[PDB]
Parts: sequence; C-alpha cells; structure tokens
Amino acid sequence: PSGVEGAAFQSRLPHDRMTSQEAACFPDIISGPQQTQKVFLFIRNRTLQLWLDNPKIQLTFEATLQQLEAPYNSDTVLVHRVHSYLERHGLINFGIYKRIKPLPTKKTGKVIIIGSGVSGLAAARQLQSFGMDVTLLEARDRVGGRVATFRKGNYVADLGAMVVTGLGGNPMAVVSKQVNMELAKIKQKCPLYEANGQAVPKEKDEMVEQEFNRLLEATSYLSHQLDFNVLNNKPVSLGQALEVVIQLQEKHVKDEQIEHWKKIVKTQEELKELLNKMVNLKEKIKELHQQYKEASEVKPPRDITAEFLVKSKHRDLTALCKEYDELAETQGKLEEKLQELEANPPSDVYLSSRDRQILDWHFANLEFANATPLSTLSLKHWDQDDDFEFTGSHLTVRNGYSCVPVALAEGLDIKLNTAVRQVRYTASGCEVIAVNTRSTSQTFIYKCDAVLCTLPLGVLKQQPPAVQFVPPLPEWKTSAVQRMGFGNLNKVVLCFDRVFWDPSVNLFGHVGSTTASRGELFLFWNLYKAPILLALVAGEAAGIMENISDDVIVGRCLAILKGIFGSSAVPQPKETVVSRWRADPWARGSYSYVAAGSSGNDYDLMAQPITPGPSIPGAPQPIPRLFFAGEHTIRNYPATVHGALLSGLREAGRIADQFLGAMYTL
Amino acid sequence: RKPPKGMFLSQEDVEAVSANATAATTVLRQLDMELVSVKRQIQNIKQTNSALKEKLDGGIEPYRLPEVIQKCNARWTTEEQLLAVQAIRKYGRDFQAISDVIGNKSVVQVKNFFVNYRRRFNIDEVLQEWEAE
Repeated sequence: PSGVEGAAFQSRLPHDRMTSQEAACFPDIISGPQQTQKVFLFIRNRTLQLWLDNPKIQLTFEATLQQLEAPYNSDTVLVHRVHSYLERHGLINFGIYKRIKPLPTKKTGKVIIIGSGVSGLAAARQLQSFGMDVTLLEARDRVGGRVATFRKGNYVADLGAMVVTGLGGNPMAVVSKQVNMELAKIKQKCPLYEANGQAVPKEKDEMVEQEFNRLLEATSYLSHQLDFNVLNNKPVSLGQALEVVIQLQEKHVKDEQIEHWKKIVKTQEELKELLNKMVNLKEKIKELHQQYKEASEVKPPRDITAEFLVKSKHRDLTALCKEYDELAETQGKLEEKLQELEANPPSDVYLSSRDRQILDWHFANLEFANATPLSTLSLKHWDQDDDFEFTGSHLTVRNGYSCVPVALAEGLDIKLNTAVRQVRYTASGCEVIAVNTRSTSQTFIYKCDAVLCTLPLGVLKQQPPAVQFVPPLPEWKTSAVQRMGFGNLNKVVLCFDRVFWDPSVNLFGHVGSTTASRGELFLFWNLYKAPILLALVAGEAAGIMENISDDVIVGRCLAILKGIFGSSAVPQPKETVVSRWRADPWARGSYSYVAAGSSGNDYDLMAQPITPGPSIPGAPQPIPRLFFAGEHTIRNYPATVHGALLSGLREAGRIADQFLGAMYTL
Repeated sequence: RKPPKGMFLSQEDVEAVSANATAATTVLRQLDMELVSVKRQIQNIKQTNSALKEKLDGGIEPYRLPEVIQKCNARWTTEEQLLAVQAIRKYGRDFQAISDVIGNKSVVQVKNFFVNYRRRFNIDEVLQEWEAE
C-alpha cells in the first residue's frame, strides 16, 4: 500500500474505519457523522505517516499541525487529541528517537518492571518518556531475555530469536531505522538430504511438500466442515488429526485396490462362464459332425427322409458353428478387457517408508515453527494468528539480534543479577522482593505504585513457584497459565575456520531416520558473515537432547555434515555453543503455543491486569496494580519479538492512562 | 467447503478410525486381508480358465462344413415339398431354418408355402405334432 493509506497498513490499522481501541477514546467521533469520522481517520493516517517517514526524531504535536493541510488543521483540539492517542499507545514516538522536548525535571508515579526482555524494555522506555519513574529488575547479567546473541572474536550467532518475519506492518521496521541492524534476506530454497547423506531428488521434494501442504489443508477440513474437535471427551490435537487424515488416505488406497481386482474377478468369472458354454458347444458340435458324417455315408439314391437327415444335420451344424463363433468374438472382447485392467493397476502405497521420512521433515518444520510436538497443538486454534502475518521476505540479523535490546536499554534504570522472588500488591501500592543471583542472602525491597510483570510464561508455570504472588493470582489467571502451552526449541552453533557449504544457500535440511527423531538436528542455517552454521533441534527431540552433553551433540552434528559434504571437507569446529532453554530457569522454554484445550482467548486473559481488594472493608474499589506484558500476552502476535515489543507498548499506554490520566477523551 | 482434491475424508469413515485406539490398524488390516483373499481368488479362476482353454485347442475348425452358395428359386419341386413338410415337423415355425434346409427357397415363400399347401399337407396337424414335442 501507498500514501496515508500505507501508514495505516504499516501500523496494523484499517485505513478506512476506526478500531475498537479508538472508538473508546473517541466515542464522540464514532457515534457521530461519517464526515467527521473521515476527518479523524485522515488525521490519524497522516500523523502516522509523518512519524513513519522519519522515525529518528520525536514527532511533536506542533510539527504535526504545521504540516497538516486545511481543512484538516481547522479543528486544533481534534488534532491534539489524535496525536496524544497515538503517542500514548506507542503508534508514534516509540523506540529510540531523539526527543525534541527533553524530559520533565521531576517524575510522576513509580513503576517496577520485572524482566528486561524486549517487552520489558519497550514498556520501560515508554513509561520513562511519559514522565514516570521506572526501574527494571532482571535476573540475568544481560538485557534481552530470549533475545540472546553469542559473541566471541568475530563469531556472532543468535541463540534466541534469529529472524524478522517481514516488514509489512512490522514494528521492527521502525526499529531497524532507529538501530543499526544489518538485515539480510532469507532465500526460501532448502535442499533436503536423507540420512545416508545424498540429496533428495527434485521429483520427490516437490511431491512430498505438496502432500504435506495437502495434509494440512485436510485437517482444516476436519476441524471446520466436519467439527472433529473433541475425541473421547478430550480436545483434538493437530497431530491426532494428521494421523487420522493419513490413515484415511492409506485406507482409500486399499479401498481402491480392492475394487480394482474385484473388477478383475467379476469378468474372469464372466470369462469362465463363457468358456463353459464353449466346451459344451464344441462337444455338441463334435457329436453332431459325427452324425452328419454317418448320415452322409448312406450313399444315394436316398429316400426323402434320409435326404432330410443330411440337410437337417447340416443346417443344425452350421447353426451351432455360428454360436461358437459369436462366442469367440465375445471371448476376445474379454481377453482384452482383462489385460487392459491388468495393465493399469492403481497406486500400491499412499507413501513409502522413504516418503513418510521426508514427510517427517516437513513435520519437523511445523514442530519448529510452533516450538512443540504437533500432538500438543490445538487443532482448532493452532494457526489463529495466521491472519495477521506481515508481508515481505523473512530476514535475519547479521550483527546479532541483541543489538536491539542493548539499544533500548540505553538510559534506563536496570538492576541486573536481581531475581524477583515475591510480588506483593495491595490497595495502596506494591512491594517487590528480590535477591542477588550471585549471593542469594542479599535481599532487596522495591516499593512502587504498579508492577509490570514480563516473566516468561514458562516461569509463571513453574511448580513449585519461582515467584510468589501476595495475594495469589486469581483462578481465572492461573487456569489460563495452566491451559496455555509453553514450548521448547534449541540451537547448536558451529564455528568453523572455513566455509565448506554452499554459501548461496541460507538453509538446508537433514532428513531423520525415524519419526521419533524427526526434529534431531533437522535443519542448518548459514546466516552470518563468519563461517558459522546453525543447527536446530525441534519437536520431541528438543526436550530429549537437553540431557545429552555438548560434545555428543556437536558430534552427531559433525557426522551429518560429513555425510552431506564428505569426511574430508568438515573440520573440527573452533567454538561450539548448545542452548538448553527448557533448562534455563529464567525462561523454562522458548515461546508459547496454542495448546490443545486452549485458544487465543487465553492470551487475552494473560494480558488482563490484576486489581487487589480493599485494605479497609467498605473502602471504595481500587486501581489495578499488577500488569502483564510479554509474548504470551498478545493474541494477534504471540511468540515473536515484535509481539513482545507491542505488548510492552500496550501496557505502557495502559499504565499511563491509569496513573497519569487520559486527557484525550473529552 | 470441500476437502482438497485427492483427499478422502467422509464423516462415516472418520468415526470408524476413531472408535477405539487400534480401530485404525484393524480397519486397515481387514482390507489388507480382504485383498489377499481376492488376489488368490483370481489365481484360482485364472487357473480354472487355463484348463478350459486347453480343452478348446483346435477350436471347431475340423467340424466346419463348406458353405452352400446356392441361387434361390420359386418353383417347388416334389422333393423340396417333402423336405419342407419334414422341416415343419422338426422346426415348428422357424422359417429361417426351414429355408436353410431346402436350400433354394428363401424365407418368404417358405412363409407363403404354409398357406398355399395348408390343407393338402395337413400343415396344421404337422404343427400340432411338433407342438407336443
């Protein structure tokens, strides 16, 4: 898209109608005449454009109004309202801009932010620019959270997020202009190599992939048009539904063979019945010939009955000889109809044991995409975010994704090596209790108006609790934490001193011997300047490989690479790193997934802030005190870095509206 | 609205594979066993029809008679009349067979012949006698 209409698209907003969010801030506009609605929408879309076309400087309200043409710049208060809504909710003036108007000398309100991952950092940075006192508590010795970059010498490799999924409507696009990210595209081409070490031939690769895509499309049919979403009082997973769909294909192949050979027997029997007339007729002909000979033997002159007998038997014999010919026409019509059907039998198998291995690799992709075995994904809901995907190529970050959190951390109060241990929220405020990760006896108490929790879903899931809430989180929240899925996905970084792979290929697959090991080192990434290959561990393999030492793992990696490239082209690696994210106590997994029995509605439950009970009974109902952000809290963009970031922007707007007031609603 | 082409997915089949834990591998096994049943029933009727074919070697070539190319005629010689009455006695009303016996009479004057000699040759009685057999 293009123009002001393109700014709305790049801000994930409809250009020609008003969202639920802005109906709430502008209930006068939306309930009023469409002429003002179109004015409003134009003011919104234009202001977004201004910010988007240059996001390295703050977009002040005045700069906005100066560049607004009439009649749109007539209502000066509407323009100030729109600009203030966009600024508050992080649609403009978010990230790392130079600020025209420097910060107010003295702050208002005090917020404690648990975690300095991207969601935390994005909120912290907004809150501070709104005039609040913000402190982040971070368990690790570095910022970024699940954005984690390895750096040694000139080796650089991401252990966490690696790709930016498109810039069409993606908030990272704005960040990539503010921070120096070396964004390099990913060429979709992915050569596969079976366990032996030899490339899967192109004819196979296209057919299995298209079956994979058809199998998926087929489960959607089971889900929607057949409503196959509960089986034995339990929710159906994607994985179950795939087995059901594969079985029914195997079944139809047998159904198809049975009726084919049943057409063979139906006509072999029709032949048998024909050959039976022909034996019996050729015996009748044999006898009747004999009788014609004997009758013919009586020599003339004959009386007329003896003459009749010759003429008679002759008529009778040619009649029977005519039947036996009509029945050898028919015998040929069928001896061909048979050899025809023998010539064209149907498919012998649905998929060979070689095919279902290559199909298993395409399932390892899907298991990688959702960081979980397909047996845990909700059949109905696992792809509920597909409608909000961004447009464009997927990219990687050549200088390491960490440049982004590190950049956002500039100018913020971050206490590292500070493990939050307990969160107390009351009608009058909050106190957060943390310890030092190096010596746990050293204890800290932080007092604040509000806590913004960005603890990973895996941490919130931990029993017994790594973090205690006082009072406990309500059942509606903890149940959402149970129902949701927090998956797992690991990486092996292989640092060589020579590039020996095809450098025109960003990524290539390895097909697994077994179904159960389909995720074990199934995919390799060539993303970086230096000679670094990156190897994925997905599905059920991920959780298993964490209990295997690094040397065994890098070993299995070397064997696979030698199989493809030859035992002589693959040197020992200089440096090796193996992630274990489920083992990491500040992650306990990689990212969330729509578990069977869950839905995207749970992502909304996770984002709902907590309001404590009154300290004095009969006192008026209080303000909300505990807020939640993070990738597990944003329904339309879960499990991504852009999704985390957006959730931080969201809570910062929500918290500011609470503690500073929203003056844009009159 | 419909399953992708070449996918087969009917509601009745899905219940049949979801009924228990192994309802998949039984339903498949029954068809696998039912197929080998049919494959060897082929081997059997194909073996039977191999024997029947052996019996027909030679066909009926030795038992064939030369075709009597013979111009028609409309004059009923006495012998031909007597052939006719006997053909009526053994063939009922099958005018093609009767014309084929006499040879030089076509199917129509055979038809005509029954009315022409109906009384003189008791052609009624001859058919009544033929009816009894």
